[PDB]
Amino acid sequence: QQIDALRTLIRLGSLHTPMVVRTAATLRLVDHILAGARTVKALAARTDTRPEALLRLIRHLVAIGLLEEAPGEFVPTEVGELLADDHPAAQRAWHDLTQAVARADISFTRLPDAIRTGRPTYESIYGKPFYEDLAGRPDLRASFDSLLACDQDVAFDAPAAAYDWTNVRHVLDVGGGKGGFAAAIARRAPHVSATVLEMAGTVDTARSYLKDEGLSDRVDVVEGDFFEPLPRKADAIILSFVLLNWPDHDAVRILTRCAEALEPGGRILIHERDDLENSFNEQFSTELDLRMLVFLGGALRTREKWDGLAASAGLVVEEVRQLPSPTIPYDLSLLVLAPA
Amino acid sequence: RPQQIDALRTLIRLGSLHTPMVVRTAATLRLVDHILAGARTVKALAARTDTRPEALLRLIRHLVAIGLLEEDAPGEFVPTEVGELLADDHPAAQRAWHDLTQAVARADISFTRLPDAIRTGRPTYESIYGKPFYEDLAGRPDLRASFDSLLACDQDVAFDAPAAAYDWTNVRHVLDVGGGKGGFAAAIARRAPHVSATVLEMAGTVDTARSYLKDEGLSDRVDVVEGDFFEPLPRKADAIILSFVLLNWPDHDAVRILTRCAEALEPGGRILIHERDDLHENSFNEQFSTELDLRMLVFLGGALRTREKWDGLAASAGLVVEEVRQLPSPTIPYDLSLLVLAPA
Ligand SMILES: CC[C@@]1(O)C[C@H](O[C@H]2C[C@H](N(C)C)[C@H](O)[C@H](C)O2)c2c(cc3c(c2O)C(=O)c2c(O)cccc2C3=O)[C@H]1C(=O)OC
Ligand SMILES: CC[C@@]1(O)C[C@H](O[C@H]2C[C@H](N(C)C)[C@H](O)[C@H](C)O2)c2c(cc3c(c2O)C(=O)c2c(O)cccc2C3=O)[C@H]1C(=O)OC
Ligand SMILES: Nc1ncnc2c1ncn2[C@@H]1O[C@H](CSCC[C@H](N)C(=O)O)[C@@H](O)[C@H]1O
Ligand SMILES: Nc1ncnc2c1ncn2[C@@H]1O[C@H](CSCC[C@H](N)C(=O)O)[C@@H](O)[C@H]1O
Repeated sequence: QQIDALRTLIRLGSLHTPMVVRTAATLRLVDHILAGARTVKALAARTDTRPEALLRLIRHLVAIGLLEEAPGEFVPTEVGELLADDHPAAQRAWHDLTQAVARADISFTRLPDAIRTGRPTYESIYGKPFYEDLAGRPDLRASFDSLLACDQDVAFDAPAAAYDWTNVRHVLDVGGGKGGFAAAIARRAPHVSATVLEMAGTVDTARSYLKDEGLSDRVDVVEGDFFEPLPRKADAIILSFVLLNWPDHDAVRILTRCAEALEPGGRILIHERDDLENSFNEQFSTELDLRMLVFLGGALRTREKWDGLAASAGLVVEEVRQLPSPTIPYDLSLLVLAPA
Repeated sequence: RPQQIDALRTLIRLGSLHTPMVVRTAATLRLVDHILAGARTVKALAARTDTRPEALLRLIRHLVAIGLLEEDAPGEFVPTEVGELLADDHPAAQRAWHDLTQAVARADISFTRLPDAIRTGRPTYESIYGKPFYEDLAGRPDLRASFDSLLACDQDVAFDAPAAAYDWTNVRHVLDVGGGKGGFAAAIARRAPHVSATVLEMAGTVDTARSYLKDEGLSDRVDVVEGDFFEPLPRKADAIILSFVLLNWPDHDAVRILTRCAEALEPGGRILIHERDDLHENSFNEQFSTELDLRMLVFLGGALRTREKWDGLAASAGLVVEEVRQLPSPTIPYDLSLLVLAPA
């Protein structure tokens, strides 16, 4: 039993395996193989790497079962195929060290400082805090928006169906990304108009995305800062995966700006985790919660915490709806908040 | 569609950087030792590790999720069978090997730049810590000492089998080049009372070899010399040992080291290499092999070598591989080998 406990511990503690996975995604190793380069010299050329070092990386990729080896010819496994760039779960991009998230994940190398201080480590590594770093790096800004929106044609169908749009005229989507939630509601409730509030760079991609859905006459995009007064009032105000980016004091500020922008009868809709789930759900949550810590100083929140957050902003949680996810099996929640 | 959820889970697990950093953080904070020393509540534990209670609880939740800790009473956390291996006195020493303040786990941060190493073939350690590996240790006595203690963590038994894998009947003197704390020299000395030995090592390490050999009662049979194995060796020997030295070096340096050794061999002398006669395997052997080979890459620009590579290295130094013995390990289930080289 000790040999077994020992193998398990060494596996769990190993840094080399996820960096090998991320290296392979970054070099688009699987895409090139699927595009014919099954040999070492050809793969090394396409990835622009040394053939002997590439071979040493490939060896571990075989050991963990992402690839398998005719002699000197390698093919992806079923698991390996998920690193193809056109796979629906987009795992290649999520593991790509040149794109925003896997890049930010380096913050985990300073996890002890984060546990010691409760403060994010991203800045100590990259020179500026997360959104400020992206603000100065249009490549990262763009890749971040594409990752979060990787699923946007379907990801917002369930939450949009979980709210009654009958007496809503206007929706404001605060930090709404490329506008996917706004678009989903528009398709569902054609009498509804919307505004998306977003940061520089992102607003241009939102405008394009919405124009390409044919929604340009129904959803506006405004460039702004949701710590400042909101650009207009609305019957529903949406915060989809925004509040987990912020520590309690900032999250209360954001909620306060939303409450002040609400029309009479209006509601604020928080789309996130109502944090609790099973053994596979639990590791998504622990990973996302710790990401928020090291990237941003944010956190996932239980219902008891939402209740306190709501009250501090003069709000109350009116109801909570649990929602299935379509591309990755994870349970999400829509919280509906009303003035207290 | 169950097989697709299956594959997606596997990939996400294999790709995850947070899990090994959480394991390393637990080891560095000595979390499991404090728990075993009485601190089961978060408040108590946060105090002993000098961390913030709410953030520690978030770390602990992943530690429970991956099966390193369990909550037996509310707010009370205890280690599982797997978590117990992080107690500081467990024989495999995995706490220390995962401690981010100690040399190896600290060095493992070099993997965050693995793409550079695959592109260039060069180590990334220096780009991160400002100096190459052995120079960085030369300037940081704390890191030098923890490195030596990691490599020697089972030295009492780690060298018994290689020492018995060679006949000492006609050996008078042994030189152990880069011999660490002297453990190999000591195993041979216990096995063959007629043999005397010299350990050649770097600054800092020589003090702890000297103390270790003294404390084995071997002071009058094994001495220690501070020196550089790229320079002429301090004396001639019948057997010269390179134990986990050559894998730290690229071929051109490995050939220089072997050449210094060949020049210092008495007539009929042999060079003994203790390392891996590497081969592609199926068992869990393969993930130890790949981790070690890739560490040597990103830390040092070194590598594990197959028999064919060993043959080439030896010929370049005017040597030939005469025999290879497979060796059982006593602590970690990983087969090693002893290569015996002679003048070509
Ligand atoms: C892989 C699961 C999930 O996609 C859930 C979750 O992603 C879900 C919902 C997400 N959302 C836009 C609806 C999208 O549909 C995605 C494909 O699936 C999630 C993830 C990751 C992030 C985030 C996630 O929300 C973030 O929000 C996030 C952020 O807001 C700022 C910085 C970084 C991140 C994230 O890294 C993912 C996660 O939990 O990984 C452990
Ligand atoms: C965990 C297995 C092993 O202990 C084998 C291997 O450790 C073996 C042999 C080692 N040796 C002194 C005989 C000792 O008995 C240890 C407990 O078990 C090994 C390990 C690691 C290193 C090294 C290893 O040799 C190094 O040599 C090394 C180095 O020379 C310079 C920098 C770093 C390292 C290492 O990180 C380990 C390894 O392969 O991890 C994947
Ligand atoms: N001060 C600020 N003002 C406006 N938007 C901000 C902001 N700080 C961060 N954001 C935006 O908040 C978003 C969080 S992630 C976007 C989530 C999106 N609602 C979705 O569910 O897909 C990012 O797009 C980021 O650009
Ligand atoms: N130029 C040099 N001269 C002498 N020793 C060196 C050296 N460069 C590295 N070393 C030593 O080589 C060793 C590699 S690890 C030592 C392993 C030890 N022989 C064992 O089997 O446990 C380190 O102790 C390091 O101090």
